[PDB]
Amino acid sequence: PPSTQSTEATSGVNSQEVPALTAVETGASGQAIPSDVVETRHVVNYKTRSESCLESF
Amino acid sequence: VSQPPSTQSTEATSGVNSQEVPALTAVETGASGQAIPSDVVETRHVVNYKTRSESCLESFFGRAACVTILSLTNSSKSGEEKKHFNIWNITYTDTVQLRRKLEFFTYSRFDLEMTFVFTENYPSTASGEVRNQVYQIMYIPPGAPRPSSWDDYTWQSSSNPSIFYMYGNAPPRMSIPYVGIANAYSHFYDGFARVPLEGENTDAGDTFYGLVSINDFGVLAVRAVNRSNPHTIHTSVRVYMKPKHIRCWCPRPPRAVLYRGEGVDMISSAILPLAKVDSITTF
Amino acid sequence: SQPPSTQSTEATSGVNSQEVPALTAVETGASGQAIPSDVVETRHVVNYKTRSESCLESFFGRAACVTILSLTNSSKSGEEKKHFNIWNITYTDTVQLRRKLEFFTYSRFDLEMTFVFTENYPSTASGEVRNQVYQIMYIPPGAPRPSSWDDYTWQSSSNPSIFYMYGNAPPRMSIPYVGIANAYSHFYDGFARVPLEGENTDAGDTFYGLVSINDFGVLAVRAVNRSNPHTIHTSVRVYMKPKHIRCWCPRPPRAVLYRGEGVDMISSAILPLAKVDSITTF
Amino acid sequence: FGRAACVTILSLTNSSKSGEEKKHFNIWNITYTDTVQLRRKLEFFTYSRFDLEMTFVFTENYPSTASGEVRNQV
Amino acid sequence: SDRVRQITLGNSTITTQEAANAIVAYGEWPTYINDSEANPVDAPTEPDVSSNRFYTLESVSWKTTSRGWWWKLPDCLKDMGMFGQNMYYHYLGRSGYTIHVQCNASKFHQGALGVFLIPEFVMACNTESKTSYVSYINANPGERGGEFTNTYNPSNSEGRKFAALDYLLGSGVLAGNAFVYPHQIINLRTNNSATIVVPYVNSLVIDCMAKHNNWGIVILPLAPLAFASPQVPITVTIAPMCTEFNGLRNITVPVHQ
Amino acid sequence: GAQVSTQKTGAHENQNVAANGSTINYTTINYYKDSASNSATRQDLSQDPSKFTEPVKDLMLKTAPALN
Amino acid sequence: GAQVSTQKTGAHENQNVAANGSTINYTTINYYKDSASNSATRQDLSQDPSKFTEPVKDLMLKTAPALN
Amino acid sequence: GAQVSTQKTGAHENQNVAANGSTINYTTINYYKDSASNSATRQDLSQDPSKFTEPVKDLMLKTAPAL
Amino acid sequence: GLPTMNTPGSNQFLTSDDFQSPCALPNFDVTPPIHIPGEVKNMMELAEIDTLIPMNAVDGKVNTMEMYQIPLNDNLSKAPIFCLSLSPASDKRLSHTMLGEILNYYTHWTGSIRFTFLFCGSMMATGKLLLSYSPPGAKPPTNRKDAMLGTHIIWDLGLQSSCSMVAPWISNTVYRRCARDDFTEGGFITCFYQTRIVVPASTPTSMFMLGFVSACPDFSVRLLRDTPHISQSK
Amino acid sequence: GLPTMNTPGSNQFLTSDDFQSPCALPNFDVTPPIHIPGEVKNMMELAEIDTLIPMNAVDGKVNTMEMYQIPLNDNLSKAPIFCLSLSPASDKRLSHTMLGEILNYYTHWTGSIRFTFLFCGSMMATGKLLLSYSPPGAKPPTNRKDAMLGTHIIWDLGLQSSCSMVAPWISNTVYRRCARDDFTEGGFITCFYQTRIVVPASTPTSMFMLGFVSACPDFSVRLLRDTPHISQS
Amino acid sequence: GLPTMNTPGSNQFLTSDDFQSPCALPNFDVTPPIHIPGEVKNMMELAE
Ligand SMILES: CCCCCCCCCCCCCC(=O)O
Ligand SMILES: CCCCCCCCCCCCCC(=O)O
Repeated sequence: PPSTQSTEATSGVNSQEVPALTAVETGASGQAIPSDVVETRHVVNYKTRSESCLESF
Repeated sequence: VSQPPSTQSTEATSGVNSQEVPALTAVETGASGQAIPSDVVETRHVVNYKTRSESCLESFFGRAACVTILSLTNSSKSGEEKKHFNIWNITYTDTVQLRRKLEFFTYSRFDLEMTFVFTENYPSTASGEVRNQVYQIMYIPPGAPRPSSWDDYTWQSSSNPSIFYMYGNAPPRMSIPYVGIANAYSHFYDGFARVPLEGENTDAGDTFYGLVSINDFGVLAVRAVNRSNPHTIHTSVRVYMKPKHIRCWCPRPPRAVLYRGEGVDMISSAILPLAKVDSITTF
Repeated sequence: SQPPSTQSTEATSGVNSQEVPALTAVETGASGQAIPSDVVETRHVVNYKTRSESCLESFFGRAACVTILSLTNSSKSGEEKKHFNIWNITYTDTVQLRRKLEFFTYSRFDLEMTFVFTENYPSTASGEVRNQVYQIMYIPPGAPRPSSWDDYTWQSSSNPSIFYMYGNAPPRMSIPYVGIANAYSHFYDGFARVPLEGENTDAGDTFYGLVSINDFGVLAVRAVNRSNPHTIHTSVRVYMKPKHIRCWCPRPPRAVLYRGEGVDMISSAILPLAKVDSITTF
Repeated sequence: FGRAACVTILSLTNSSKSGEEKKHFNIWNITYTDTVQLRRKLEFFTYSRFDLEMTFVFTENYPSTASGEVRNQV
Repeated sequence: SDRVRQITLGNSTITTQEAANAIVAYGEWPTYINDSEANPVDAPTEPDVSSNRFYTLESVSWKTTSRGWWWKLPDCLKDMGMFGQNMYYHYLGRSGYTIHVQCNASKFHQGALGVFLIPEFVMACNTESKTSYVSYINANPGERGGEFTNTYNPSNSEGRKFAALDYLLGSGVLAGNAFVYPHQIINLRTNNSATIVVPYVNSLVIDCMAKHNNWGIVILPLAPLAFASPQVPITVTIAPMCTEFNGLRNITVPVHQ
Repeated sequence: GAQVSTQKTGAHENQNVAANGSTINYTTINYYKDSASNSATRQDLSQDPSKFTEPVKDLMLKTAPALN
Repeated sequence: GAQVSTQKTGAHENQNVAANGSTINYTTINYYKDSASNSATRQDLSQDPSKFTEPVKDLMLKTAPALN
Repeated sequence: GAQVSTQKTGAHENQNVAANGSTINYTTINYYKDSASNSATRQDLSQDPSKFTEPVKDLMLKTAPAL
Repeated sequence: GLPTMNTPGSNQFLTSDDFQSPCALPNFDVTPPIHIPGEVKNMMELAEIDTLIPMNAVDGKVNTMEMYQIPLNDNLSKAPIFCLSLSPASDKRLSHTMLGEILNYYTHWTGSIRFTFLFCGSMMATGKLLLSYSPPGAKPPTNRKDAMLGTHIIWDLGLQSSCSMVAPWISNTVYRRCARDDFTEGGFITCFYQTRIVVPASTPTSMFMLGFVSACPDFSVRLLRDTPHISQSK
Repeated sequence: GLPTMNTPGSNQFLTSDDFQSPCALPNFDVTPPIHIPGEVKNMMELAEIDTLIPMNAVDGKVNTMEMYQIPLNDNLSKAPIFCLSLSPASDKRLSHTMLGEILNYYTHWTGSIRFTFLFCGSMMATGKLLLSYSPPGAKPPTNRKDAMLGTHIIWDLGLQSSCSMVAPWISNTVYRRCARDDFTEGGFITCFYQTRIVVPASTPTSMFMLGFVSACPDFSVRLLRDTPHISQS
Repeated sequence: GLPTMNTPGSNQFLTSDDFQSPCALPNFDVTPPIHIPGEVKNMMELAE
């Protein structure tokens, strides 16, 4: 089966291009994830979105 | 199609005058001595085809047990509406035989089967005729709305699972997958739901120490579906539950005293598990 | 292949030889072996008949009534104890079955059990009573037994049990061979304990025989429904048959009606045969 | 000969009276001769060989004026 | 020989002349959380030297009238210097432990102490009404620990405290079956110490230290401290293993007494 | 995983050979894990009467005098 | 999509090694979407009591002096 | 005509890889002429949230200036 | 799910059922078998064992040990000295033998029957006996002449202390009823002296014979039934 | 419309059955497993764990910690130190040990039983004890001679203080009842001094020893049953 | 008739019951699907 998204390990960022900044006026939702905001660890994620399928709902 | 393994077999063994003798050890190490009769006495060869099938955890916990008895009344009097349905906390605490078996382990993981044995009788001499009734067992997960009466909107059960059973038919049955949050259910919780902080009541924790404050799996809501009759009929559900696909961790001692309540707490009148013997030398 | 048949007859003519299959001696412990082809002139006969109904599996393959238990569901407080009935596990209650089982000294088999229920209003006045469910549970020796119909032991966490609604198909269950021996014995020429020097001057009178030796626990049957203004007498019949059966060391059939669970006789019935006027009377 | 036919009627009574206990059971000689349609069909032949299957139909009533509760019988 | 052992962790060492070998609960050595099994998503704090070192708890006196002593494991170490600070600064954490218990005596002393480690050491409430459980404060004795009694006096300070008969381990089980738990025994005749290696054990990979006591420590006299009253000190020294934390926050300060 | 066996013959069936017709064929599947739950075994027509009728240590022949 | 497994031995089996041929088998088919609906698992008798009876860091042999 | 599909993982099933054992499969047969009679179909775990969360004519990267 | 139809016979209990059923004791360890001696596989193995015939049915010899002892004398006589009606299950003298009792669990039976006799007189006495089977539908064997017309052997008393007479399966029916069916008449088994027993001086002049009955190898039984020889109170 | 017939046993609830049952929560995602320490596969893995025998359940010692302490003295004694009947699920002292408690859930059992004893005396004291097992059906040992006749081992005081004895599986039946039975008893266990304990000056003149019981590797049980030890109002 | 046995769970109605059933309208001709912009597969797509 398809699964949910995992988390990659990250470190400090000194980039001139920052994922935490955006503009919701465009109509798009913000796209940042924890790995962009803070340093993260690798996590394997098997918490599958099955109960949330329309067929199950 | 392989033959299952047997318990330990015995090799024929002669007596010995060994200077390396397994009889002595040091239990202080935390390790049990491992002597088998061939290490102590002369033995014959014994072919052992006996197994430990009945002691597998799957077999040990493989029987359904009554876990709770619920009761409800179908009647037509002004003070009886509230008795038409029964709301119950899901737990195995209510019955001691199952609880004790589960308490052999600190943690466990399993799927469950729920089986419901219904019965009814007349609590009143009117002894009048009533029609065969349909009963509804609805599950209300924690945080879900609960019914105020037996006749309410929550009984619509649009998202909640619910089972409808007729009296006289086979006991209804359903499977429940492991629904724990943790990776196993904890049978015990040496902790608090929350941590009282510096800015709190000295006695804080008195209302939440233990498993009693973190274990919440919702309730079952049981009602007669049928509208009431002129003749009162008393009914009840003997709820049976069975572990299936069960594995356990971290074994611990079985309870020696009369349970009581939700925790491990004992009562003063029942703190004496053993009988007296007149002498240390009595057979 | 083809199920083996009983002995066929070969044809034979008259014999004036010195072989004599007609004469023998039974003093040796052997049975006579003569057949018609040894005794008379014969024709050939093809025998395809099969001894199938005489196989032990067939002989013991039908369920027999073993016991009848009486339960009453009643609102009278003085009758509350009758709400349940505890029966010893045994096959000694009914004579037709014992008679066949006791043909063998030893046996091994799996057991099929079924129950038949029926009910009535034993009282003068009948009235509405709801369908009852019965709880049948096995309580192995050493397991706690209920003191009452509503005794907590009916939780049955380990003790196996059946919940049956009156009117549905008669309940059924399979029980594997449960001996602690490699066979069930139908007899026991011995004592549970050996009385020793001193103690009881002449003990064993209270513990001789199979009746002492093999304790199989009890079967407890309760009504599961609470009481009603009108009460019900409920009869449960227990039926049994050996299945997957083997037997050893055959014995004579019993001639005397059984004086209960032992091998004991009643002085009133030790004369199994009817008389005939004489040896020469057909 | 492919259809089942009624071959006999038995009468059973559950009796609350001191008498008629004997009517609780009924012993019948097995035969098909109680019924004319079936025996006539069989009697087309001098000899026959067949396996036989039996089906029973139970029906009951409450014959007395004093009607009242009776549990389902077996 | 196996009697002499040296345990080195972090920046401190225990050297023992008479140890009864060593025990690892379930034979499972403590390890760090694998990527394949993780709830937290933030990079973890791994204060290996500051946390994985031995600390000594205040010793207790063994008298012929003692009926036992007990500790909640992470609780006894909750105020323990730098280790304690990380426990209060982080929401989540995990650690194994090395628990070393020592009790010296003369060859002329007689008696024994059993050391048992209990996962989820849930103790019974002292008060009979059972309408009140044990308060946070009373349930968490700190470094000093608590004691076992031989009588049950459930008076309706008692209302909110734990009580335990030594006999039933505060659990309603017989103490003689305590051996089901990882254990080692200090027999004064045979050894001065017991060493047990403890993995983190829970239904969760990682949990909150301020709310849950992963293990408890139970020490009971098994045999009286006979001598030809005598008194003998018992010292308990513990080090965290593979300590890690997640969920950094402002300092947590628990309800105080 | 069904097993099959020859059915016992009936009124319109073949001779006692029971070898004539593939139509004489009872098919069965066991549905339980304990073999104690299985239906009864196949008829076992194996017999050995000598155990009870001729358990003589000596070799006895029917034509030979029983005695000598 | 059935599985065929052997049965636990009953009274009639003279092979307590489960070696009497196809005679002893049962057939199982899972009929549901979730495995939680499946019947109880296959028996697994693998055990390792040393976990609880001899969880010693140092390997001990039964005839070894427990302590040297 | 029977189909065989993998069952949803239970309490004591294999690893999350969902590819271990034959005991994790189930068999199903449709017994009706009308497909509306079929039991619920299998879940489709495919998702595409960008349809509603990033329906932008001109695609942007997360670190790109939004304006 | 799967459309099904319940047929007649559904939800009924037949004592002759042979159906599978769930085990009340799952995964139970059945104590392993051992080679228990004396295995019986078929009831016919017992039917073939020679057991005694309680022939001396005369009042006063009934239900006693003497019941199996058939008197013989050296007195000259032409009288019958033995009269059986054969029906193994219904003959008062045979129904209580093991063969008869096995047959009292069956409705029908076939095959030849063997009758074995043992002389237990003095070693010194000699003589000859006529053992005979006469098919049914005939005047009972009133005398030796009729016995000679039927199937018979002569037993010449000597070292071979026993003999066997066989009553072959001569029947119009394939099987006979075990029940006392006048239609399937057994026939008659009798015995006459072929010659007076010769007894030398100073020996007993009155001696006994024992008789045995057993199934022949072509013997079989059919449907199982309740035996009328056992009863109990309600 | 496949023709079918409902056999006896239909529409009944057996608490020990094993049938499939539809999930009430279809497609529910089950929390993934982790390697939780201390996994148990079988109850017998626990049956083999040594636990203490509450042997001294005598007046003044009943239901207390001292119940597990077996007294020893340095005086001459010909008396047994202790006696047990080997009935692990029915004896007042044994039915409460871990072995007894697991076994209280079973009807029948087999295999050998191991006992281990430990001297909790001074290092200064020396001497020797006789541990002995006598099979069933005979006067239980009344003295040391009887103890020497049956199976026995001599346990010296020494550095390897612990000593085990195994009561071998000697039985007529294959399995014994867990339940007390006039027919089936497991024989007797006793202990006598082999020699007086020798105690040096300023050394305790009285000691204790602890006793433990556990299943041997050939141990097994036959059938699960309700236990008598727990009850409920 | 093929021997069968009804197990517990027979003749019950569970609101989450997932099985086959007869068609109320045999051979009914179902209106063809058309593409409609905005297809949703999962509730989580809206949660985001
Ligand atoms: C429509 C009725 C659905 C029945 C829901 C029962 C839920 C049972 C699982 C929750 C309890 C888990 C903890 C435990 O094993 O006791
Ligand atoms: C839930 C029902 C379990 C009942 C188990 C009781 C034992 C049944 C066997 C009784 C007959 C034993 C003696 C024999 O077969 O000769």
